[PDB]
Amino acid sequence: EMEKEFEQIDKSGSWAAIYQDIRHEASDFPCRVAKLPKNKNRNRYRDVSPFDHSRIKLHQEDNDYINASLIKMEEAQRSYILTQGPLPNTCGHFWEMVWEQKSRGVVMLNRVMEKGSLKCAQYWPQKEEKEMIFEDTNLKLTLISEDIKTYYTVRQLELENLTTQETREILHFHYTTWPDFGVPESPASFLNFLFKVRESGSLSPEHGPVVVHCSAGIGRSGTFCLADTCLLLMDKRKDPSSVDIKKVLLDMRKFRMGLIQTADQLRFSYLAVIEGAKFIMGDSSVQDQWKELSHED
Ligand SMILES: O=C(O)C(=O)Nc1ccccc1C(=O)O
Repeated sequence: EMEKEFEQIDKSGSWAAIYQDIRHEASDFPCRVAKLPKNKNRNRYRDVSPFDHSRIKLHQEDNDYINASLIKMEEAQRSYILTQGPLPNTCGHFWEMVWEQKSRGVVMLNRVMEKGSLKCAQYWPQKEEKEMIFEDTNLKLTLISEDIKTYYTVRQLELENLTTQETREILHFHYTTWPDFGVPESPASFLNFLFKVRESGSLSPEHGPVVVHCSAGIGRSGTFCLADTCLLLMDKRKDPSSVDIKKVLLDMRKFRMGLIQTADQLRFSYLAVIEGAKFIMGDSSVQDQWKELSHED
């Protein structure tokens, strides 16, 4: 059991070592394209790249490079797209990706300013009356509404492919209290956001992969995807002890680098998945307990 391992790691304070183990076992595959000189201004960190195998390719002819990776979880039957926070030059690539990959939702786990620095472009409209149009990829984008909570906001956006005048709705889920290189205020808070997401149809298979990003597309996003996939795995079986989290993390590792930046993030992931297991194991009343605790309003 994870509860047992948790309490054993925790007892001898070995989270750091465990985490180090992970970093050390993880897959290293090439990122040749990402390191092409024409893509310098496309990546936001020297050090966080999409592996070639798993990268998402734009359907442009010019340059198909986006810093984004499909994480495709086979056994859990759930894909996501992890990306960095769009640069001012790639905001139009980001929405082309969402257009082409056919995504329903975008989860933003970061604030555009964090820790004094601009972590991410303002890539969606913050108001009504003033849409965006990305000339380079021929897409228009409009705020339709938003539902501001204490720690997160759900936006409904309209995306049109101005070449065909096809339109689609995108749910944006913005977690605004997950500190960069940190963990959320509590498991109840995280699991309450996670389930807003789920409820909404975004992570469902009639749709393309949910786009998940923070600033880099690795710490925060890996942290999210990890809990989700672990809950989904236990869900099919109703068998928690078939879930190995560190092994799950290593399957994601194969598809994007750096998924989960710290050992407290790892630790938080066990907390999240052990708590949510309540709900997967038929106590559906915990889901509103999460909402109380959460102070969503
Ligand atoms: O945005 C995150 O959550 C994350 O993974 N961040 C980062 C990861 C790698 C390098 C830099 C950052 C950063 O934001 O400075």
